[PDB]
Amino acid sequence: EDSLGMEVGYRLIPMVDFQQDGELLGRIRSIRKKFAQDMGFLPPVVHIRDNMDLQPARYRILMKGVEIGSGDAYPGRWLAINPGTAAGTLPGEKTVDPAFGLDAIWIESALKEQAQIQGFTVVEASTVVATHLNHLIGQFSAELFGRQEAQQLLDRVSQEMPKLTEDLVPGVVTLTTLHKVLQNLLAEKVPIRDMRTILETLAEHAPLQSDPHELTAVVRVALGRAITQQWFPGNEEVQVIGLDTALERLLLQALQGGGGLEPGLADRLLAQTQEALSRQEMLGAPPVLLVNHALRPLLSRFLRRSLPQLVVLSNLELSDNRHIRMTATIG
Amino acid sequence: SIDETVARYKAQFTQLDTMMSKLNNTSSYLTQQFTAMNTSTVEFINRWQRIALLSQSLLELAQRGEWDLLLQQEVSYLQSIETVMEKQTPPGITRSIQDMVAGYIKQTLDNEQLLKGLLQQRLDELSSLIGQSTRQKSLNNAYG
Repeated sequence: EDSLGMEVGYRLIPMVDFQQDGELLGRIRSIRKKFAQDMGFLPPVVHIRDNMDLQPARYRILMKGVEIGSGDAYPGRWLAINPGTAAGTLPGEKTVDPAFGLDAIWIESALKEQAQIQGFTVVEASTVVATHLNHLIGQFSAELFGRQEAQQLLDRVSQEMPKLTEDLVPGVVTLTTLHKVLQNLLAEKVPIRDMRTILETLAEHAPLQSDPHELTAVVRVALGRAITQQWFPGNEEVQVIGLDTALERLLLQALQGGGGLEPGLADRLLAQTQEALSRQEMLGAPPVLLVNHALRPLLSRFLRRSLPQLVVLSNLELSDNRHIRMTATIG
Repeated sequence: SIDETVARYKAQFTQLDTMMSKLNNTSSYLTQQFTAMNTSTVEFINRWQRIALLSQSLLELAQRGEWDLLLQQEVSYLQSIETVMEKQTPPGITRSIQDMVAGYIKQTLDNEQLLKGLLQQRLDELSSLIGQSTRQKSLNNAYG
């Protein structure tokens, strides 16, 4: 079916109609526009379709026909989101915010200012659906970047810098290999904007390496200035989570065939990591875990499977001029 | 401007934590000078009364939440203790004036034990405020 689709009930029709309100269409266009300039690729168009059989205020979001999210939206009302610090309760339909799962209440338009004073974040109905749609796009950035968009991006960059793309595909790397490398970049929220450095460093390591996972690692170090500034913008103190030195050598030994740890120690590794995100949060520091380069792909695939908000960077990617301090420890 | 207010929370956290460390440097100096007490006579009561009064000022500012003014009075409170360090006890100490000062020195100790207890709970509150403000920043970026 369609790559990105959204079905809506009849009460949401005005929100998706150029003949009247249509606040969603402008927001969806802005979502796809900023997503193309931030992450470096244009996401598929969103096919919006009315469904009078659906509930009046219900909407659905589908990816290749599979439902990836539902929810409600009431155009005349506001959603009062409780981030954990709000006080009291407000009359309305109690629900859950679609982005973070927090407790929320759909309040009448006459309670917006009272909600704000009580500590709620009040969000309009069209933004609730747009934010939910924008949230899922970022969550499935790697999936929405299929092989078609890989060829589409290649031809787009083959006209800007023809000398780099001509000698590359399919000579040193095939279209399948370049696609898998770019998928690994979007899978960890690193943008593929700088196609020069990606393809330049690909041509230097392709004749010696044909493994997509290995080529991805080299590319991330080539993109180290962008990866550093993405989570540590400016020139101040870099505050990262680290591994206990005893744990780092235990993990290096397990990969080197010296002996792995008990499966129960893995459960503590997940728990201690989640506690490290909370301790890092209390300090106002980014939720990034700095590990040895040999351990980065393993812990990235392992921790982010349960805690996707975690960012795993290698020591070879951070700029050598920054002042690094380990503010939290796992182990 | 959540990013600007978090910076203020971090700056006040380190300033209050530095004061809570210098609070222990003066807690050892006052406890030892307290046990050492168990015309120039007038300018000896005032040197120990200015310490007991400034420690009262810090405790009142801590109870009333005037943390910015509490950090301005820390300087004068530290200058006043060094004035007692430079000038020793006069030779003419009566049993009545020595034990009257011993009540003023004991007043600053009980004022610092409550001040440190309040200076600590502000650090505990600032850590919550920084954590809540960064979680609130994630909400504003998603819906903004």
